Amino acid sequence: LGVEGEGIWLALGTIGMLLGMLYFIADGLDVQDPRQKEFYVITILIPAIAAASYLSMFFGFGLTEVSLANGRVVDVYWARYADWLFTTPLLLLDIGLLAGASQRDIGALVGIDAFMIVTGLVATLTKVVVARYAFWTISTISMVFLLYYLVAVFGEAVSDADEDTRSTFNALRNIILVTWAIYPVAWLVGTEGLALTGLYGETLLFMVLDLVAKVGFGFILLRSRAIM
Amino acid sequence: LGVEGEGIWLALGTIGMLLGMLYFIADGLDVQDPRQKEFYVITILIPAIAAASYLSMFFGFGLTEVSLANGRVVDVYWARYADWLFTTPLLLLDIGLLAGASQRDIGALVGIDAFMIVTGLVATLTKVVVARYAFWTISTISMVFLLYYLVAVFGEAVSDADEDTRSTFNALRNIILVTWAIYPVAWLVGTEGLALTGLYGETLLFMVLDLVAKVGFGFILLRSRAIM
Amino acid sequence: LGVEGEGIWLALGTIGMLLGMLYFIADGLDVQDPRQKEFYVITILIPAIAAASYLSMFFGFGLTEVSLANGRVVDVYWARYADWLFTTPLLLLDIGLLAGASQRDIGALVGIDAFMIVTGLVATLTKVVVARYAFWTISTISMVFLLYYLVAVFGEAVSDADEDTRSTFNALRNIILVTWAIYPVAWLVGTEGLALTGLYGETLLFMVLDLVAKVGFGFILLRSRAIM
Ligand SMILES: CCCCCCCC/C=C\CCCCCCCC(=O)OC[C@@H](O)CO
Ligand SMILES: CCCCCCCC/C=C\CCCCCCCC(=O)OC[C@@H](O)CO
Ligand SMILES: CCCCCCCC/C=C\CCCCCCCC(=O)OC[C@@H](O)CO
Ligand SMILES: CCCCCCCC/C=C\CCCCCCCC(=O)OC[C@H](O)CO
Ligand SMILES: CCCCCCCC/C=C\CCCCCCCC(=O)OC[C@H](O)CO
Ligand SMILES: CCCCCCCC/C=C\CCCCCCCC(=O)OC[C@H](O)CO
Ligand SMILES: CCCCCCCC/C=C\CCCCCCCC(=O)OC[C@H](O)CO
Ligand SMILES: CCCCCCCC/C=C\CCCCCCCC(=O)OC[C@H](O)CO
Ligand SMILES: CCCCCCCC/C=C\CCCCCCCC(=O)OC[C@H](O)CO
Ligand SMILES: *C/C=C(C)/C=C/C=C(C)/C=C/C1=C(C)CCCC1(C)C
Ligand SMILES: *C/C=C(C)/C=C/C=C(C)/C=C/C1=C(C)CCCC1(C)C
Ligand SMILES: *C/C=C(C)/C=C/C=C(C)/C=C/C1=C(C)CCCC1(C)C
Repeated sequence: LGVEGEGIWLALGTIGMLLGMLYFIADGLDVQDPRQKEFYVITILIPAIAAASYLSMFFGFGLTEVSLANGRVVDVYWARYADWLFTTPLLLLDIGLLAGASQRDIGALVGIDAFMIVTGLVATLTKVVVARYAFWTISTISMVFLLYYLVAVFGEAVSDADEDTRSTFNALRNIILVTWAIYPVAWLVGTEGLALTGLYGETLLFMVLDLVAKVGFGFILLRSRAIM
Repeated sequence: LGVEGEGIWLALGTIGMLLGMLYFIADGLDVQDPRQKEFYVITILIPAIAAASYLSMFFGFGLTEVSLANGRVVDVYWARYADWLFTTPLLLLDIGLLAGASQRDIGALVGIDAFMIVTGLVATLTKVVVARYAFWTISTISMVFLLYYLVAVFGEAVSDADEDTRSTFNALRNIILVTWAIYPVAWLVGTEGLALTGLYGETLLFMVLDLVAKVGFGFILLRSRAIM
Repeated sequence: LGVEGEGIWLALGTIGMLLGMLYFIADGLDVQDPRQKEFYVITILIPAIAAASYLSMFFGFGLTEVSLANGRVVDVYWARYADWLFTTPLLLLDIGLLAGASQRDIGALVGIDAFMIVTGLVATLTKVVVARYAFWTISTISMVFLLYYLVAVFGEAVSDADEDTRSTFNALRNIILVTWAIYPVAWLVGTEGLALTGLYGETLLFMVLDLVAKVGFGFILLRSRAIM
C-alpha cells in the first residue's frame, strides 16, 4: 500500500532481502575459516540492514513529506539513505576484501561513498530546487570518481591474484558499475527529481536495484571459490 | 524534574556516571603501559558519554513526544539510544580487547550491536503499534545473536589466555548477559511497550541497568590483574 | 544573502574550500607512493566535505530556528556540526599519521574529538539557557583535554622522527592549537552564546577559522617534504 500503491514493492523488497539473508546464513553454517567467514558476516549484515529499512518504510517510518520552494510536495522515503549509508560501505568492504585491497584504499573509497550518500540525502531533503539539482550533481560526480577508483585501484589490487579471484572480482565490479550507475538516473526520473514517473515506479526501480546490488551481489560473492 | 518526577533519576544517573568517570580517571593517572592505558581510555569514555546523555535528558533535551496511531502519547527519551549507539560498541570493544578477540570478530559483534540499537530506536519512534512490537522483536532477536556470539566467539578467543584473564572475562561476560538481557524487558514493561509501569519506574530501571553496565563493568575491568 | 546578510561568507567559504580542494587535487595528480597518497586523500576529502557543508548552508539547508526559554530566537546553522563531526577527526588522522602516532592514540583523540563536537551540538540546539552554557563548558573542557593530548601524546610520538617531520608537525600542531582554541570563543561571543555580535559576524569568524584550519593546514601539510 503506502502513499500511492508503492508499499507492495516495499513489502516484496523486505521479503526479498529477508529471503536472501536467510539463504546466506543457511549457506555459511558449515564454514570455519576466518576470511571466508568474514565474507559471510558482511554479506549477511547487508540484506539484514536493507530488510529492516524496507520494513520501516513499509510501515511509514522511513517516510517524510517535503514541500519544495516550488510549492511542489514530494513524498520522500529517507530511510533509503540511512540504509545506503551503511550497506554501500559494507559492499565496498566486501569486494575490497575480495580484491585484496589495502586498508588505505578501502578507507578512501568508503570516504568517497559516504560523501556520495550524504550529498544525495541533502539533494533529497532540500527545499530549494536549484539546491536539489546542484547536490544531485555533486553526488553523481562523487559517484563517477568512486566507480573509477573501484576499477583502477581495486583492479590493480586484484591484478596479482589467482584466476578465480580476478574473475569473481570482475563479475562483482560489473554488477556494481551497472546497477550503482542507475541509482542517480532513478533519482532524476522519479518524484524527487523530474517526476517523469511517480512514487510507485520509482519505488519499484529502487527495489529492483537494491535486490540486484545486495542479494544478487551477495549470491555471486558467497558462491565463489575465490572467498574459500 | 521531568514529565512525572523521573528527572531525579536522570540527576542521580548523571552524578553516578560522573563519579564513576572520575574514579576511573583517578585510577588511571599512573598507568604507563599502552594496552592497559587503552582499557582506561575506553572505560573512561563510556561513562563520560552516558553522563552527558543523562544530563541532556535531565534538561529535557533528547525528549520528544510521540503520538501513536492507537492515540496513546508516549514520552520518549531518545537520547538514550544515541548514548547506547556508541557506548555498547565501546563496551564490546573493551571486553573484546580483554578476550584477545580478533579485529574481525569484534567488528562483527559491533555490527550486530549497531543493528540492535538502531532497530530498537525505530521501535521506540514508530507510530504504528504493530511496527513498534515488530521492531522490538527484530532487535531482541539481534540481542540474542549478539549475546551468543559474545559467549561462544569471545569465550573461545579467551580460552587460551591466563587464569586471571579468563576469570575476569567470565565476570564481565556475566555482567553483560544479565544486565543487557533485562533492557528489552524494561522496554516492554515501560511506557514505550506494555506500559505496566510509568515513565518514572522505567527511568529508574534504565538508570540502574546503565549504572551496573557501565560503572560496575568498568570497576570490575579496571581493577583486574588481567589488564596489567 | 543570508538571514542577516551572512550568505556572503557562506558563498566565499564554499568557494575557498572548493579552490583549496582543487589545488590539492592538482598538486597530488602524479603522486604514486602510498603514504603520501593517504595524506592527499584525507586532505582533499576535508575541504570537499566542508565545501559541500557551506554550500548546503548557503542554500539555507542546515539552518534551523531555536526558541530559547529566555524568549530569544536564535538562527542556528547546525550543518556545521555535521561538517565538524567528520572533518575534525580526519584532521586529527592527518596529523597523527604525520606524527607516527599509534592506532590507539589516534582513536583516543578521535573519540574525545567526537565527544567535543556532539556536546557542542547539544549546547547549540538545547532550549534551556543554563544547559547551553553547561554543554559549552563540557565541550570546551574536552577540547582542552584533546589539545593537551595532541601536544603530549602526538609530540612524544613524533619525537623520534627526522627534523623535517618534527618541524612540519610543530607547524600543524600550532595551527590546530591557535585556530581550534578560538572556536568556543566564537560560539560564546556569537548569537548562540552571549550574542555580543550577530549572525553575520559569527559566520564571518567561523569562515575564517574553517579556511585556516582546513585549507591553510592542508597547504602546510601537503607542501612539506616530510610526507613525501
Ligand atoms: C551537511 C552535509 C555536508 C556533507 C557531509 C559529508 C559527510 C560524509 C563525508 C565523509 C564521511 C566519511 C569519512 C571517511 C574517512 C576515511 C578516513 C581514511 O581515509 O582512512 C584511511 C586509513 O584507514 C589508511 O590507513
Ligand atoms: C556535571 C555534568 C556531568 C555530565 C557531563 C560530563 C562530561 C564529561 C566531563 C568532563 C569533560 C571531559 C570528558 C573527556 C572524555 C574523553 C575521555 C577522557 O576523559 O580521557 C581522560 C584520560 O586521562 C584517560 O587516560
Ligand atoms: C561546491 C561544493 C562541493 C565541492 C566539492 C564537490 C566535488 C568533490 C570532489 C570529489 C568528490 C569526492 C570527495 C573527495 C574525495 C577525494 C578522494 C581522492 O582520491 O581524490 C582524487 C583526486 O585528487 C583526483 O586524483
Ligand atoms: C558512514 C559509516 C561508514 C563505515 C560503516 C562501517 C564500514 C566499515 C568498513 C571497514 C572497517 C574499517 C577497517 C577496514 C579494514 C580493511 C581490511 C584490511 O585492512 O586488512 C589488512 C589489515 O592489515 C588487517 O589488519
Ligand atoms: C555521543 C558521544 C560519542 C563519543 C565518541 C564515541 C566514539 C569513540 C570513537 C573512538 C574511540 C575508541 C576508543 C579509543 C581506543 C584507543 C584508546 C587509547 O589507547 O588511547 C591512548 C592515548 O594515548 C590516550 O588517550
Ligand atoms: C556503525 C555503527 C556505530 C558504531 C560506533 C562504534 C563506536 C566506536 C566503538 C567501537 C569501534 C571499535 C573500532 C571498530 C571495531 C574494531 C575494534 C579494534 O580496532 O580491535 C583492535 C584489536 O587490536 C583487535 O584484536
Ligand atoms: C532506516 C532505519 C532502519 C535501519 C536499520 C539498519 C541501520 C544500521 C544497522 C546496523 C549498522 C551496521 C554497521 C556495520 C559496521 C561494520 C560491521 C562489520 O563490518 O562486521 C563484520 C566485520 O567487518 C568482519 O567480521
Ligand atoms: C531476561 C531474559 C532476556 C533474554 C535472555 C536470553 C538468554 C541470553 C541469550 C543467549 C546467551 C546464552 C548463549 C548460550 C550458548 C553459549 C555458547 C555455547 O554454549 O557454545 C558452545 C559450548 O561452549 C559447548 O560446550
Ligand atoms: C559522533 C559520531 C562518532 C564519531 C564519528 C567519527 C568519524 C571519524 C571519520 C573519519 C576518521 C576515522 C579515523 C580512524 C583512525 C583510526 C586509527 C588509525 O587508523 O591508525 C592507523 C595507524 O596510524 C597506522 O596503523
Ligand atoms: C545497496 C545500496 C545501494 C547499492 C545504493 C546505491 C546508491 C547510489 C549509487 C546512490 C546514487 C545517488 C547519486 C550518485 C546521485 C544522488 C542520488 C543518489 C543518492 C541516488
Ligand atoms: C550502556 C548501555 C547499554 C548496556 C544498553 C543496552 C541496551 C540494549 C541491550 C538494548 C535493548 C533493546 C532491545 C534488545 C529491544 C529494543 C529495545 C532496546 C533497544 C532497549
Ligand atoms: C574544520 C573545523 C574545525 C577545525 C572546527 C573545530 C571546532 C571546534 C574545536 C569546536 C569547539 C567548540 C567548543 C570547544 C565549545 C562548543 C562550541 C564549539 C563546538 C564551537
